[PDB]
Amino acid sequence: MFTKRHRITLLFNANKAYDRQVVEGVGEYLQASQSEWDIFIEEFRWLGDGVIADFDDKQIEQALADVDVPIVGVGGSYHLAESYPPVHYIATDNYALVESAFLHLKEKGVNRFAFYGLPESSGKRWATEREYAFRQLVAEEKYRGVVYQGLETAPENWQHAQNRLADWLQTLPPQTGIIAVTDARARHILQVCEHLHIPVPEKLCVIGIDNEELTRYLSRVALSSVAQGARQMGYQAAKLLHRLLDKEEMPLQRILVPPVRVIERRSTDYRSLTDPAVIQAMHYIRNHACKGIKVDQVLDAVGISRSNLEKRFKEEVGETIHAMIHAEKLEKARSLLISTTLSINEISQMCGYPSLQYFYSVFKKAYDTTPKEYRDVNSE
Amino acid sequence: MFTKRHRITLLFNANKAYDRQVVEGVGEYLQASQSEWDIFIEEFRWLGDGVIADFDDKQIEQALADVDVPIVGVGGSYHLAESYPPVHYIATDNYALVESAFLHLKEKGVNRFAFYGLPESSGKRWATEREYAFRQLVAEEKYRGVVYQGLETAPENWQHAQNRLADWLQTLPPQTGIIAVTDARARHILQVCEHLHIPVPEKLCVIGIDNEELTRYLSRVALSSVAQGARQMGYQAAKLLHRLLDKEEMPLQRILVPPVRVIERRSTDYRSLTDPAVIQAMHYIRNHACKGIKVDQVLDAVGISRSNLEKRFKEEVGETIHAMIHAEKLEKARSLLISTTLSINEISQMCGYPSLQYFYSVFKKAYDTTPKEYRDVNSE
Repeated sequence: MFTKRHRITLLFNANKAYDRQVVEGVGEYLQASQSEWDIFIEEFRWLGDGVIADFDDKQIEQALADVDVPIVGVGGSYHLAESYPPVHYIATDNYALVESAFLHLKEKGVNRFAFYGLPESSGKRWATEREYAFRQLVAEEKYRGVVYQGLETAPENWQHAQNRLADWLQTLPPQTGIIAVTDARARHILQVCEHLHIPVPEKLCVIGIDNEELTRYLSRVALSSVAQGARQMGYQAAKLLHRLLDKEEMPLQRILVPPVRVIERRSTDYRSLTDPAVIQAMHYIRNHACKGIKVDQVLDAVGISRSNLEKRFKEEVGETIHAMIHAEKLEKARSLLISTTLSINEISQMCGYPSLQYFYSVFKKAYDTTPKEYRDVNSE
Repeated sequence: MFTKRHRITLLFNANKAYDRQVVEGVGEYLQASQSEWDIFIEEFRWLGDGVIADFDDKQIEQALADVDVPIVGVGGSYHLAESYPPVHYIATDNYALVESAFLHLKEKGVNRFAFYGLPESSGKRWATEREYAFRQLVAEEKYRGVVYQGLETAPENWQHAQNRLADWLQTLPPQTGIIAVTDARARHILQVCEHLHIPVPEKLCVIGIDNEELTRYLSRVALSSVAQGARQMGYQAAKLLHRLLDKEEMPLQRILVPPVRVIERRSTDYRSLTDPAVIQAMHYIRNHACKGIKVDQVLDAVGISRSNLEKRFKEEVGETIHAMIHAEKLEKARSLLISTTLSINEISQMCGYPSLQYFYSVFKKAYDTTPKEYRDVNSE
């Protein structure tokens, strides 16, 4: 009878989405097969009938290398085969990731790139493989690529890093594409740049991998990012693992999951703007948009009186004060709908808008629909 | 302008689906005002200006008692007023929760109610609270509910745990409602009930209060949960801390957050059917029928033969077996769109449809809609 219980345990964590995506994806292959699997989640650190784990962490790859029950390890690829642990390694393709955002920058505009990696002193080792991934693709362009090695995930001198890494930020040429190992590290940037008042994406561009939806939610700037194939990755692991239970003999398998898409956000909203009095001029429009902005400020904000400020912006991106105080005040509203569970009349208030109609009326004038039509529409 | 950027620190656990539900809820308020805050997610073992923390944890209190920076605790509700901690508290209203599930069962048909909850041990206070709530929700019913304190999620001797909840589980009358304090220990019910070959929701009906997105998939029996209000929790979590970074004149704050909706899945998709032969009949019809089995693989698991089992089928639904095989297997397929990261070509093959045209066919025989008109208009 259909009840061959296969008590399988999964070794991951819910901290990073990259993990929360993999296990959920196992639950994906679980429907397609309706197998009678007894799936457990026990791990800090008996075992069970079968396993699945995050082998990027050597800690679990070296201890479990004694049992032989069906184990399918997940993690990050290695262009260098011999750098692979003992077990069928179904992983994501580091290089496919880095190069994934890279093109994204070049697709929008960018011609100067820098990589914000990570100290070889952090347990993690994919950091590194994302560094060679970067190198190989940059050496084809014109402008070389600068690389930085931040601090511990969260060092003692929490504050020191905040200033040590910053120096680097000013050391790069303007309009750069700063790629970060993870959305975790690219955070450091979006926050320091917010401190050193370093317009983004105007002066520099930020971009990460993990795209984890928890962090990127909270900050002034939305962190544009790549989208690993984590779901698909943890879905493959369960299918291949099922093929290890029917006992297939197999040469250590190593398939590579291709990153999905690349969700685009503010952190990269580049528009090849090259005019100084227009640069800050813009970043400004953005920050204070839904705060109801006038001229006087706009002027000394880029640091240019009325005339000397007018004579300028008027030439480069074509869009009156009103033309841009609107779109950046609409975006701020479009964002507070699709990816931000809230209200519809509360958003018209904290976004500078008189009545509902005065909010709805101006919407259709741009999009052929309305708020309620859009709210659930492209929501996430 | 405003350059006063506070260094606000959020104290939560990125692992459980709850804390995260809140942390993002904060990043929700960071968006309504574009406040000058540097939110810092931390909580591993110096702080900052404003702080938020999971006060459901006792260690967190003795860890913060006596620091003066404004703290806003976030956690579960408490029946006893004196219960709540010395600091302000935006909390989830446990009562509202248990009660929301309650109604769902007080409506789906179930008259006899149960309750699987944590022991005393798990310092999880809210638990003792969600329990006490149950006690009050049942008293004025017909059949006294049940109060079973499990043991541990990851106990000392996991095996033995099986034993004991299998025991109590087998003590419950057919058609009981199991409201599990959490979507975490709620599964423990559905994975044991998978081993006792116990019908769900044919015999007993399960229901959790977390709406954990991780486990959702994992157990074939789509668990039905009480989607909380942890989002609206994180938004006032910040609205209060903001108002707090203004030395306002306010007494110790104690505001509860009721849950939004309750997602319905198999676990509670119970239908009044007391005819033993058709009870277990649908156990395969609703479990593995989506696979594609003979119209006889269905009359034996039940309790009888072919002519002697389908006999009282007209009693149940009104039709026979073949008059539900083309209005059920679809449902085991149509769901692979709503709560699964999958496609539609995949499912049409699984249930077996020469094309999407046929999948289109029996799609209008109950909902005049279409696969693509129901894939978007209803997804999520």
